[PDB]
Amino acid sequence: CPLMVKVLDAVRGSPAINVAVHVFRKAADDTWEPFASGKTSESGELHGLTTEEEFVEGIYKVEIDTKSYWKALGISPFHEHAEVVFTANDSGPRRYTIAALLSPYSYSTTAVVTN
Amino acid sequence: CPLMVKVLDAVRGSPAINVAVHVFRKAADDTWEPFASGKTSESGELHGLTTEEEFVEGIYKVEIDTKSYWKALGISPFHEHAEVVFTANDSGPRRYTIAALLSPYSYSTTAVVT
Amino acid sequence: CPLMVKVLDAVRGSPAINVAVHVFRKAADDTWEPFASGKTSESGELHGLTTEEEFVEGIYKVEIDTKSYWKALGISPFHEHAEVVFTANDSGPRRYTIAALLSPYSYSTTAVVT
Amino acid sequence: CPLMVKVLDAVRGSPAINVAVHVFRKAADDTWEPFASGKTSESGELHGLTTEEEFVEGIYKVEIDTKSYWKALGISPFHEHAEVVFTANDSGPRRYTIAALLSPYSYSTTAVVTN
Ligand SMILES: Oc1c(Cl)cc(-c2ccc(Cl)c(Cl)c2Cl)cc1Cl
Ligand SMILES: Oc1c(Cl)cc(-c2ccc(Cl)c(Cl)c2Cl)cc1Cl
Repeated sequence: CPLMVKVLDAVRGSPAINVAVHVFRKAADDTWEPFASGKTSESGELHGLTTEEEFVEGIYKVEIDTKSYWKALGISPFHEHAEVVFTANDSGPRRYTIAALLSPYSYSTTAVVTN
Repeated sequence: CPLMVKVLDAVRGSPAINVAVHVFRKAADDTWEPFASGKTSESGELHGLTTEEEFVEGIYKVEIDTKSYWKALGISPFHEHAEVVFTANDSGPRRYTIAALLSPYSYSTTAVVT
Repeated sequence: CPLMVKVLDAVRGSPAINVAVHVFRKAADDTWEPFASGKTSESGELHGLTTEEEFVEGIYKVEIDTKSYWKALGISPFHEHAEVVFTANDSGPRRYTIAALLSPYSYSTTAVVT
Repeated sequence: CPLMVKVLDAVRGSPAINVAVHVFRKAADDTWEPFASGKTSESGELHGLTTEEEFVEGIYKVEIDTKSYWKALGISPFHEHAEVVFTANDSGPRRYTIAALLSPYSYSTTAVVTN
């Protein structure tokens, strides 16, 4: 599992459950093509987005649909979504964990990259 | 000044200076049009991006070129850039401050709307 | 102004106003002595805590009463307060800005030393 | 396992390994008494600090020795340590995960609290 997303809710002190996540890969022309998508589980995690074989070198965008999340909670948040754009696997296969911490007007994102 | 950006460096404990910032507005056809751009100053701030007249309701993207910033410091960064996408909503008089706190493998962004 | 505190509210996207802040210096015998205190202003800032003459090298603790802040907003917080403990080091002319970004179950603090 | 600590390094994009963590409990007089201590593992996690039986209601302070961590890496950091002070178990036993994200001049801490 080379690409994992973990999302926490800083207002409730809990995992952010059912957050939609879309991943895109920058194509040979500089259009973002859809790559994978999913929703966080009860633990706020999203696994199984892709495989080592499919997860080739490139620039990827992970888009976390934070707006829908906060709206469903009755909070009107600032951001449309949180997005994380990174070059992946440019010197060999790595495992990427993209973690995000969400508040209505703020989010933080961190990457843990393992060999 | 309806839109201000402030960028801090969490590694050195200093403003992030000379960081390129590009602002885009979403156009009618799903597409991002250049709207404003600048480089953060010595205090890590960027002002005078736009005016109240010009800054109408819409979806905006603030793109902070964090990669070049870290590269200049000889530190290999994770992100291609930091992006902040938000709807400017205009109901009442509103100043938007977009602040980013930069680390090589992490960033945080917060909006202060006053 | 050698020491400044700024507190932001990540839930409402606003300065955190009227937040009590207490600053302590570590004394000779391992113990924390009151040093300065105040309440953040309408811009979520606290200035004039101390002077250059008084702010000597030492270990300082900045305690931000985040609990009362959230309680006033009817939101149950996790932390008793936020604490920031650092050595003031004085080598060269230095202003310390301590910024805190508050959420009910999380906070971030960063230091800007310029 | 009612109290867990997870520590990440935002400079290296990796878990923060071998970070010393001391936990204190506020005593019947308002002195912090030592409660538990340990070091983060290779995954940046610290488990087994305490048991449900021992982890009674009270105010706890988790102190993360960030200074030693950064010094061992040749970075001179700002903070002496990161500390998280919270009331625990005041309406029944909960499981607490204290997560911290470390940079030389900044850290963030979040709590995930589960039933
Ligand atoms: O800011 C944070 C961010 Cl963005 C993520 C985490 C975090 C907490 C628990 C886990 Cl298990 C992981 Cl992977 C992360 Cl990255 C913790 C903090 Cl304090
Ligand atoms: O995480 C933070 C972020 Cl994203 C921003 C700031 C911050 C520091 C100084 C200033 Cl002047 C401002 Cl407006 C901000 Cl929002 C402080 C922290 Cl701790």
